Amino acid sequence: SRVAKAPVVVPAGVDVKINGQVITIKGKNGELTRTLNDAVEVKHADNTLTFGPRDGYADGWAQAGTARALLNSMVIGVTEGFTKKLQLVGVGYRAAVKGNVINLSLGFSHPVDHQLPAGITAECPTQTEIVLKGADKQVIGQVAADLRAYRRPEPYKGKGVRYADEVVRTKEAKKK
Amino acid sequence: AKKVQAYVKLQVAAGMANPSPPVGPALGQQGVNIMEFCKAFNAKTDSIEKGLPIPVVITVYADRSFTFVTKTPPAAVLLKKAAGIKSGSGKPNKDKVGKISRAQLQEIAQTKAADMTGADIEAMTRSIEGTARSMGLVVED
Amino acid sequence: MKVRASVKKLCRNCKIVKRDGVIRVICSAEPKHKQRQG
Amino acid sequence: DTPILTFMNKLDRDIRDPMELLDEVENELKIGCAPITWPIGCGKLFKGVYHLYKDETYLYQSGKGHTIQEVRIVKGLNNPDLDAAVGEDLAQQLRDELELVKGASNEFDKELFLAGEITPVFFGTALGNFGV
Amino acid sequence: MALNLQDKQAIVAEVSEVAKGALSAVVADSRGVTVDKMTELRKAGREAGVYMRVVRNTLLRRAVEGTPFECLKDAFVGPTLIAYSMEHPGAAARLFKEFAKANAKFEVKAAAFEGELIPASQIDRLATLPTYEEAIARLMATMKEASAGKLVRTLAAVRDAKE
RNA sequence: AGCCAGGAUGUUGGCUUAGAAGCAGCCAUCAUUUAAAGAAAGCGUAAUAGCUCACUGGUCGAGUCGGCCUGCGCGGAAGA
Ligand SMILES: [Mg+2]
Ligand SMILES: [Mg+2]
Ligand SMILES: [Mg+2]
Ligand SMILES: [Mg+2]
Ligand SMILES: [Mg+2]
Ligand SMILES: [Mg+2]
Ligand SMILES: [Mg+2]
Ligand SMILES: [Mg+2]
Ligand SMILES: [Mg+2]
Ligand SMILES: [Mg+2]
Ligand SMILES: [Mg+2]
Repeated sequence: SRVAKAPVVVPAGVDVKINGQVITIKGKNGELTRTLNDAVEVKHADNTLTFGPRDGYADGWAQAGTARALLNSMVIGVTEGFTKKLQLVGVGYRAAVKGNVINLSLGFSHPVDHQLPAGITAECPTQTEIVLKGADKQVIGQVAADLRAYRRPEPYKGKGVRYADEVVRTKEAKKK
Repeated sequence: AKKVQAYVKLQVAAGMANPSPPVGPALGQQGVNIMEFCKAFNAKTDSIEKGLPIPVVITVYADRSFTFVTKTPPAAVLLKKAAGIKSGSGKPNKDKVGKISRAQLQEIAQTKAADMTGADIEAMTRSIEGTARSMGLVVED
Repeated sequence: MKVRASVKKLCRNCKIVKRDGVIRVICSAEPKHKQRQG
Repeated sequence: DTPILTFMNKLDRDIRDPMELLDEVENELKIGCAPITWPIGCGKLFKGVYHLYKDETYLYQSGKGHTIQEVRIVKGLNNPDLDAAVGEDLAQQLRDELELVKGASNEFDKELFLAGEITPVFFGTALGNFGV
Repeated sequence: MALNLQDKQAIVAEVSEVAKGALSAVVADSRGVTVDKMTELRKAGREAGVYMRVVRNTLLRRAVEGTPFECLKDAFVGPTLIAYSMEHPGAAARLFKEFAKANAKFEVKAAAFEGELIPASQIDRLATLPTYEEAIARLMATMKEASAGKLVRTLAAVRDAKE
């Protein structure tokens, strides 16, 4: 329903290789990408992808909409690519990158060296910003999470790895 | 006009300009000199008369002092010199304390010729009407 | 978080979700509104 | 008209930008700043100080504050051993800051120091016994 | 609010402001501030007043289905967001310039001034109307005829002829 | 429902007010500026606050809202 009942428009360029229950999309950039579905039946035809339920499944629609959105983000995936961005806060922090493994300094007694996964690269335009583009939305989102994790933002001064979409409450300490 | 940059308003009466005990280190602490608040004020304050409360903007940049463009006074304090009691509310609506009329407060609404959101010289009448009813004053229009 | 047997949203930013077999309140403004066992 | 040496203590601690520290000293104390040494990293990342006039880098060792540590120098400001000993990342920030420093500071002049018009600024840590 | 009745109402009134109207300006208002009202209503203190309104009624379906008061070529004048400006008393002059110099100060887009009724058509801000009660522009317009256009050509040789 | 906007002026209301200029406080809640804007929702201020909410316009384009009568399930639920 709705998101499901919506189109998808396969932008002139993406391969769209529907093999039964396996869809594989490649284009511009991005190492292909190929997920699976279930109670949803997908149909190519024309310049789009249609997503609908399938009698016998009450999951229908709900499984179909997530199909849409997923598939949707897969097109765009290899098309525009995918965003990122985290900034470090607090004296003595800062990140590195030196290949495909980011080196982090976060006030521990040791560096951290986090190693990027497959289809996702990142640069440090600044000592204190990590920007990581990739095709797989589900994965950038992770590596972001995973990075920010080494030092989530403490709610007193704000030190730690934020996103930018951050909100950091920050509050005063108990009175004396 | 723009928006926000620097401005406040914390005084008591023009009768005693630039006070120390009432406000002091509270009359301005951001770019305002406590002693320099008796030069540009009385340059026009003592120029008309002292007594009525006079708040004003505090346009502050980074050029030493500050610049305040003054305008009109509170139409609520005009009930201690030009209406009745030295106070105001005290005992609000538990008894018909004070009472003004249509006649009075007329030339009080007339003075604010650059401070009225109502081109209608008649509409800007009921605006101060409430300014003389926020303590329990009946109106004999 | 609170593990009361009645959960109840409190603020207006308090959500109420079921993750796993368990009802929870998720408040975005206040974390004191975070709840399980509902 | 008494002359002032300046020592920036507590580089073991997380501190302010030493650039900004120079502003606060010139602006609020009404006296010129002439950096002699310059910190490389601060807090957990204090690695030592680069001497501007001797052109070499004394390397800080952690916790030898009770005696005098081993004097361990790295000669060039572009010596690829400064990169190795300090990490090439921190090493470039030293190089960057030093660029800005030269365009916004002062050469130490003995006459102006004795006249109380510039201060030789040393960065260090009296606790780590480094910079003293 | 209300239903179909409240609907018609806003229209017949808002559209009688176009029938009985002296003038008409259509201004899209992306990022419309309250300072916005604080302007056309400030330029109403000592230069205008209540003789002007500007109800953002791009309700379209409303302000438009409700111009059987004769407002053709306004289906084209119904795109995107707009803030209808309608005149009742006073000349049609000054009101136009107000927006012309508002939006040009940033003050929100002006919909490229899609133009409106009175003459009845499209887009192209002119200056007919605002030049009125400034007939000293007809004093200066005579250009002294015999004399000013004289001391400019019949008398411009000397200051530029001895080459 | 999102997303784009806006949310003032009499009025810093006077007030048991050390200081109170919407929100520990009192009582009042009236009238304008207009498409909407409450002396009123929130964070929380040395006091201004800064930034955000009811309510109205825009985008989108077919439903959406909460009670009622009923069937079957969830949590609540720790012991040798
Ligand atoms: Mg779990
Ligand atoms: Mg500290
Ligand atoms: Mg409507
Ligand atoms: Mg809506
Ligand atoms: Mg909003
Ligand atoms: Mg206050
Ligand atoms: Mg109060
Ligand atoms: Mg308060
Ligand atoms: Mg209305
Ligand atoms: Mg709403
Ligand atoms: Mg049951």
